[PDB]
Amino acid sequence: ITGTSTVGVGRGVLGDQKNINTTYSTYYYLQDNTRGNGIFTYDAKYRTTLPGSLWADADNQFFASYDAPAVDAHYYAGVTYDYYKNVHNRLSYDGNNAAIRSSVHYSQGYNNAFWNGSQMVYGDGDGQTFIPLSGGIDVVAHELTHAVTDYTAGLIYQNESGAINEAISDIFGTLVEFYANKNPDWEIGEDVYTPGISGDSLRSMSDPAKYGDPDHYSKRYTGTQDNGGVHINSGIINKAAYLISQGGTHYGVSVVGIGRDKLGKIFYRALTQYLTPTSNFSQLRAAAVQSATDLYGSTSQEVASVKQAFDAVGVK
Ligand SMILES: [Ca+2]
Ligand SMILES: [Ca+2]
Ligand SMILES: [Ca+2]
Ligand SMILES: [Ca+2]
Ligand SMILES: [Zn+2]
Repeated sequence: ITGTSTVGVGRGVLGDQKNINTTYSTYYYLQDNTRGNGIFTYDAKYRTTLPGSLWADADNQFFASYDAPAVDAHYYAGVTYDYYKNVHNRLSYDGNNAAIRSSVHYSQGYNNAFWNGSQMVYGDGDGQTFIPLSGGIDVVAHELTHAVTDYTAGLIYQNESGAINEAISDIFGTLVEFYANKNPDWEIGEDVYTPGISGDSLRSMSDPAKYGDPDHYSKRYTGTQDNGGVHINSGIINKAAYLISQGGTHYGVSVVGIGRDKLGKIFYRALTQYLTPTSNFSQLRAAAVQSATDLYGSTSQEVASVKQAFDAVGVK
Protein backbone atom coordinates (compact mmCIF):
# COMPACT_ATOMS: atom_id res chain seq x y z
CA ILE A 1 0.00 0.00 0.00
CA THR A 2 1.04 3.62 -0.43
CA GLY A 3 1.77 5.41 2.82
CA THR A 4 4.59 6.61 5.02
CA SER A 5 7.21 4.41 6.65
CA THR A 6 6.84 4.05 10.41
CA VAL A 7 8.27 1.92 13.23
CA GLY A 8 6.05 -0.19 15.46
CA VAL A 9 6.79 -2.34 18.48
CA GLY A 10 5.54 -5.76 19.52
CA ARG A 11 6.36 -9.12 21.03
CA GLY A 12 7.33 -12.26 19.15
CA VAL A 13 6.38 -15.89 19.68
CA LEU A 14 8.91 -16.32 22.51
CA GLY A 15 7.81 -13.21 24.43
CA ASP A 16 10.69 -10.97 23.32
CA GLN A 17 10.07 -7.34 22.40
CA LYS A 18 11.28 -5.97 19.08
CA ASN A 19 10.72 -3.02 16.77
CA ILE A 20 9.33 -3.65 13.29
CA ASN A 21 9.17 -1.52 10.15
CA THR A 22 5.55 -0.73 9.30
CA THR A 23 3.64 1.53 6.90
CA TYR A 24 0.98 4.01 7.97
CA SER A 25 -2.10 4.57 5.83
CA THR A 26 -5.17 4.91 8.06
CA TYR A 27 -4.07 1.59 9.57
CA TYR A 28 -0.51 0.50 10.33
CA TYR A 29 0.54 -2.34 8.02
CA LEU A 30 3.27 -4.95 8.37
CA GLN A 31 4.99 -3.49 5.32
CA ASP A 32 8.71 -2.75 5.65
CA ASN A 33 9.81 -0.28 2.96
CA THR A 34 13.43 -0.10 4.17
CA ARG A 35 14.53 -3.36 2.48
CA GLY A 36 14.49 -3.69 -1.29
CA ASN A 37 10.98 -3.45 -2.69
CA GLY A 38 9.32 -4.28 0.61
CA ILE A 39 8.77 -7.03 3.15
CA PHE A 40 5.05 -7.79 3.46
CA THR A 41 3.39 -9.95 6.12
CA TYR A 42 -0.17 -11.27 5.82
CA ASP A 43 -2.87 -12.84 7.98
CA ALA A 44 -4.21 -16.15 6.65
CA LYS A 45 -6.87 -16.20 9.40
CA TYR A 46 -6.52 -19.95 10.13
CA ARG A 47 -7.44 -20.81 6.52
CA THR A 48 -5.43 -22.08 3.55
CA THR A 49 -6.24 -19.33 1.02
CA LEU A 50 -3.05 -17.41 0.28
CA PRO A 51 -1.74 -14.87 0.93
CA GLY A 52 -4.65 -13.65 3.04
CA SER A 53 -4.92 -10.00 4.09
CA LEU A 54 -1.98 -7.64 4.47
CA TRP A 55 -1.58 -7.36 8.22
CA ALA A 56 -3.36 -4.23 9.50
CA ASP A 57 -3.14 -2.82 13.03
CA ALA A 58 -4.87 0.23 14.44
CA ASP A 59 -2.19 1.56 16.81
CA ASN A 60 1.19 0.21 15.58
CA GLN A 61 1.59 -1.90 18.76
CA PHE A 62 1.75 -5.67 18.29
CA PHE A 63 1.55 -7.22 21.77
CA ALA A 64 -1.50 -9.45 21.30
CA SER A 65 -1.03 -13.21 21.36
CA TYR A 66 -2.46 -13.29 17.83
CA ASP A 67 0.14 -10.71 16.73
CA ALA A 68 3.20 -12.68 17.83
CA PRO A 69 3.70 -14.97 14.78
CA ALA A 70 3.32 -11.98 12.45
CA VAL A 71 5.88 -9.94 14.39
CA ASP A 72 8.50 -12.69 14.08
CA ALA A 73 7.78 -13.59 10.45
CA HIS A 74 8.09 -9.89 9.57
CA TYR A 75 11.18 -9.24 11.69
CA TYR A 76 13.09 -12.41 10.79
CA ALA A 77 12.43 -11.88 7.09
CA GLY A 78 14.24 -8.57 7.55
CA VAL A 79 17.20 -10.19 9.32
CA THR A 80 17.48 -12.77 6.53
CA TYR A 81 17.35 -10.00 3.93
CA ASP A 82 20.12 -8.19 5.80
CA TYR A 83 22.22 -11.37 5.90
CA TYR A 84 22.09 -11.92 2.15
CA LYS A 85 22.65 -8.23 1.41
CA ASN A 86 25.46 -7.53 3.90
CA VAL A 87 27.27 -10.88 3.77
CA HIS A 88 26.76 -12.01 0.17
CA ASN A 89 25.84 -8.76 -1.64
CA ARG A 90 22.56 -10.36 -2.72
CA LEU A 91 19.48 -8.13 -2.95
CA SER A 92 16.55 -10.29 -1.81
CA TYR A 93 16.04 -13.82 -3.11
CA ASP A 94 16.06 -13.07 -6.85
CA GLY A 95 19.03 -10.69 -6.61
CA ASN A 96 16.84 -7.79 -7.79
CA ASN A 97 15.11 -6.89 -4.50
CA ALA A 98 11.93 -8.91 -5.07
CA ALA A 99 9.26 -8.25 -2.46
CA ILE A 100 9.38 -10.78 0.38
CA ARG A 101 5.88 -11.91 1.37
CA SER A 102 4.88 -14.08 4.33
CA SER A 103 1.56 -15.39 5.64
CA VAL A 104 1.05 -16.51 9.24
CA HIS A 105 -1.84 -18.27 10.96
CA TYR A 106 -1.94 -20.71 8.05
CA SER A 107 -4.65 -23.32 8.63
CA GLN A 108 -5.29 -24.88 12.06
CA GLY A 109 -2.80 -26.89 14.11
CA TYR A 110 -0.44 -26.87 11.13
CA ASN A 111 2.97 -28.21 12.20
CA ASN A 112 4.99 -26.85 9.28
CA ALA A 113 6.15 -23.86 7.26
CA PHE A 114 7.14 -23.62 3.62
CA TRP A 115 8.06 -21.55 0.61
CA ASN A 116 5.27 -22.14 -1.91
CA GLY A 117 7.10 -20.85 -5.00
CA SER A 118 6.03 -17.24 -4.38
CA GLN A 119 5.88 -16.59 -0.62
CA MET A 120 6.54 -17.90 2.86
CA VAL A 121 3.79 -19.66 4.83
CA TYR A 122 3.83 -20.46 8.56
CA GLY A 123 1.54 -22.65 10.60
CA ASP A 124 0.85 -21.99 14.26
CA GLY A 125 1.63 -25.59 15.18
CA ASP A 126 -0.60 -27.65 17.44
CA GLY A 127 1.03 -26.33 20.64
CA GLN A 128 2.55 -29.76 21.32
CA THR A 129 4.83 -30.65 18.40
CA PHE A 130 5.32 -26.98 17.42
CA ILE A 131 4.46 -23.48 18.52
CA PRO A 132 4.07 -20.91 15.69
CA LEU A 133 7.00 -21.67 13.44
CA SER A 134 8.00 -18.11 12.52
CA GLY A 135 9.35 -17.95 16.09
CA GLY A 136 12.43 -19.82 14.85
CA ILE A 137 14.83 -17.62 12.92
CA ASP A 138 16.50 -20.70 11.41
CA VAL A 139 13.06 -21.80 10.18
CA VAL A 140 12.37 -18.41 8.57
CA ALA A 141 15.80 -18.26 6.94
CA HIS A 142 15.59 -21.93 5.96
CA GLU A 143 12.42 -21.27 3.98
CA LEU A 144 13.51 -17.97 2.41
CA THR A 145 16.70 -19.75 1.33
CA HIS A 146 14.48 -22.06 -0.75
CA ALA A 147 13.52 -18.95 -2.72
CA VAL A 148 17.21 -18.19 -3.25
CA THR A 149 17.91 -21.76 -4.37
CA ASP A 150 14.90 -21.85 -6.70
CA TYR A 151 16.22 -18.69 -8.41
CA THR A 152 19.86 -19.83 -8.61
CA ALA A 153 20.82 -23.53 -8.76
CA GLY A 154 17.18 -24.59 -9.09
CA LEU A 155 17.84 -27.93 -7.38
CA ILE A 156 15.00 -30.37 -8.06
CA TYR A 157 13.06 -31.29 -4.91
CA GLN A 158 13.74 -35.04 -5.04
CA ASN A 159 16.54 -37.52 -4.37
CA GLU A 160 20.07 -36.15 -4.02
CA SER A 161 19.39 -32.77 -5.64
CA GLY A 162 16.49 -32.32 -3.22
CA ALA A 163 18.62 -33.35 -0.25
CA ILE A 164 21.16 -30.71 -1.30
CA ASN A 165 18.30 -28.22 -1.58
CA GLU A 166 17.20 -29.00 1.99
CA ALA A 167 20.76 -28.94 3.32
CA ILE A 168 21.45 -25.55 1.73
CA SER A 169 18.38 -24.21 3.55
CA ASP A 170 19.56 -25.69 6.86
CA ILE A 171 23.07 -24.32 6.31
CA PHE A 172 22.02 -20.74 5.62
CA GLY A 173 19.18 -20.90 8.12
CA THR A 174 21.87 -21.71 10.68
CA LEU A 175 24.28 -19.05 9.41
CA VAL A 176 21.49 -16.46 9.64
CA GLU A 177 20.87 -17.62 13.21
CA PHE A 178 24.57 -17.10 13.94
CA TYR A 179 24.47 -13.74 12.14
CA ALA A 180 21.66 -12.53 14.42
CA ASN A 181 23.65 -14.06 17.31
CA LYS A 182 20.74 -15.03 19.58
CA ASN A 183 21.45 -18.45 21.12
CA PRO A 184 23.03 -19.76 17.89
CA ASP A 185 23.61 -23.47 17.39
CA TRP A 186 23.92 -26.16 14.72
CA GLU A 187 20.41 -27.49 15.45
CA ILE A 188 17.28 -26.84 13.37
CA GLY A 189 14.00 -25.53 14.77
CA GLU A 190 14.84 -25.78 18.47
CA ASP A 191 13.15 -22.48 19.32
CA VAL A 192 9.68 -23.63 18.20
CA TYR A 193 9.93 -27.43 18.52
CA THR A 194 8.25 -29.40 21.34
CA PRO A 195 7.68 -26.66 23.95
CA GLY A 196 7.36 -29.40 26.58
CA ILE A 197 10.77 -30.99 25.87
CA SER A 198 14.01 -29.15 26.59
CA GLY A 199 17.11 -29.35 24.43
CA ASP A 200 15.74 -31.13 21.34
CA SER A 201 15.35 -30.02 17.74
CA LEU A 202 13.97 -31.17 14.41
CA ARG A 203 17.38 -31.94 12.89
CA SER A 204 21.02 -31.73 13.96
CA MET A 205 23.79 -30.59 11.65
CA SER A 206 26.50 -31.45 14.19
CA ASP A 207 25.12 -34.98 14.76
CA PRO A 208 22.35 -35.83 12.28
CA ALA A 209 22.16 -39.38 13.70
CA LYS A 210 20.85 -37.86 16.95
CA TYR A 211 17.44 -37.93 15.20
CA GLY A 212 18.00 -40.91 12.90
CA ASP A 213 19.28 -38.98 9.89
CA PRO A 214 22.30 -40.38 8.00
CA ASP A 215 25.73 -38.89 8.66
CA HIS A 216 27.50 -40.86 5.92
CA TYR A 217 26.68 -41.62 2.28
CA SER A 218 26.71 -45.37 3.00
CA LYS A 219 23.73 -44.80 5.34
CA ARG A 220 21.67 -42.82 2.82
CA TYR A 221 17.95 -43.49 2.45
CA THR A 222 17.14 -44.95 -0.97
CA GLY A 223 13.35 -45.36 -0.83
CA THR A 224 10.61 -43.09 -2.13
CA GLN A 225 9.25 -41.51 1.06
CA ASP A 226 9.96 -37.82 1.61
CA ASN A 227 10.52 -37.27 -2.13
CA GLY A 228 13.35 -39.76 -1.87
CA GLY A 229 14.53 -38.68 1.58
CA VAL A 230 15.18 -34.98 0.94
CA HIS A 231 14.82 -34.12 4.64
CA ILE A 232 16.71 -37.30 5.61
CA ASN A 233 19.74 -37.44 3.33
CA SER A 234 20.26 -33.72 3.92
CA GLY A 235 22.02 -34.92 7.08
CA ILE A 236 24.92 -36.13 4.94
CA ILE A 237 25.49 -32.67 3.47
CA ASN A 238 24.70 -30.89 6.75
CA LYS A 239 27.38 -32.99 8.46
CA ALA A 240 29.88 -32.07 5.74
CA ALA A 241 29.10 -28.37 6.15
CA TYR A 242 29.36 -28.61 9.94
CA LEU A 243 32.76 -30.27 9.59
CA ILE A 244 34.01 -27.64 7.12
CA SER A 245 33.13 -24.88 9.59
CA GLN A 246 33.80 -26.46 12.98
CA GLY A 247 36.18 -29.33 12.23
CA GLY A 248 36.24 -32.76 13.79
CA THR A 249 37.07 -36.40 13.19
CA HIS A 250 34.21 -38.41 11.71
CA TYR A 251 34.52 -42.15 11.11
CA GLY A 252 38.27 -41.65 11.44
CA VAL A 253 38.63 -38.82 8.90
CA SER A 254 39.92 -35.57 10.41
CA VAL A 255 38.74 -32.16 9.19
CA VAL A 256 40.39 -28.86 10.10
CA GLY A 257 37.59 -26.35 10.54
CA ILE A 258 37.78 -23.02 8.72
CA GLY A 259 34.91 -21.13 10.37
CA ARG A 260 31.33 -20.15 9.60
CA ASP A 261 32.09 -17.18 7.36
CA LYS A 262 34.22 -19.20 4.93
CA LEU A 263 31.64 -22.01 4.94
CA GLY A 264 29.05 -19.43 3.90
CA LYS A 265 31.22 -17.96 1.15
CA ILE A 266 32.08 -21.39 -0.30
CA PHE A 267 28.52 -22.72 -0.30
CA TYR A 268 26.99 -19.46 -1.54
CA ARG A 269 29.48 -19.42 -4.42
CA ALA A 270 28.74 -23.08 -5.17
CA LEU A 271 24.98 -22.47 -5.03
CA THR A 272 25.04 -19.41 -7.29
CA GLN A 273 27.86 -20.30 -9.73
CA TYR A 274 28.17 -24.07 -10.16
CA LEU A 275 25.15 -26.06 -8.97
CA THR A 276 22.39 -26.99 -11.41
CA PRO A 277 18.86 -28.40 -11.03
CA THR A 278 20.11 -32.01 -11.28
CA SER A 279 23.30 -31.76 -9.20
CA ASN A 280 24.01 -34.84 -7.08
CA PHE A 281 26.18 -35.15 -3.97
CA SER A 282 29.42 -35.81 -5.87
CA GLN A 283 28.70 -32.79 -8.07
CA LEU A 284 28.14 -30.68 -4.95
CA ARG A 285 31.58 -31.72 -3.70
CA ALA A 286 33.12 -30.62 -7.00
CA ALA A 287 31.19 -27.33 -6.86
CA ALA A 288 32.41 -26.69 -3.31
CA VAL A 289 36.00 -27.62 -4.19
CA GLN A 290 35.98 -25.27 -7.18
CA SER A 291 34.36 -22.51 -5.11
CA ALA A 292 36.99 -22.80 -2.37
CA THR A 293 39.69 -22.81 -5.05
CA ASP A 294 38.27 -19.63 -6.59
CA LEU A 295 38.11 -17.94 -3.20
CA TYR A 296 41.26 -19.13 -1.43
CA GLY A 297 43.55 -20.92 -3.89
CA SER A 298 44.21 -24.51 -4.90
CA THR A 299 46.81 -25.09 -2.16
CA SER A 300 44.77 -23.46 0.61
CA GLN A 301 43.67 -25.00 3.88
CA GLU A 302 40.12 -24.15 2.81
CA VAL A 303 40.26 -26.39 -0.27
CA ALA A 304 41.94 -29.16 1.74
CA SER A 305 39.22 -28.98 4.39
CA VAL A 306 36.39 -29.16 1.84
CA LYS A 307 37.96 -32.36 0.49
CA GLN A 308 38.44 -33.87 3.95
CA ALA A 309 34.86 -33.03 4.94
CA PHE A 310 33.24 -34.71 1.94
CA ASP A 311 35.64 -37.63 2.40
CA ALA A 312 34.47 -37.93 6.01
CA VAL A 313 30.83 -38.35 4.91
CA GLY A 314 31.75 -40.69 2.06
CA VAL A 315 31.03 -38.37 -0.89
CA LYS A 316 33.65 -38.79 -3.61
CA1 LIG B 1 -2.27 -3.11 17.95
CA1 LIG C 1 19.33 -21.47 18.62
CA1 LIG D 1 19.07 -23.45 15.35
CA1 LIG E 1 11.63 -28.64 22.49
ZN1 LIG F 1 13.09 -27.01 3.40
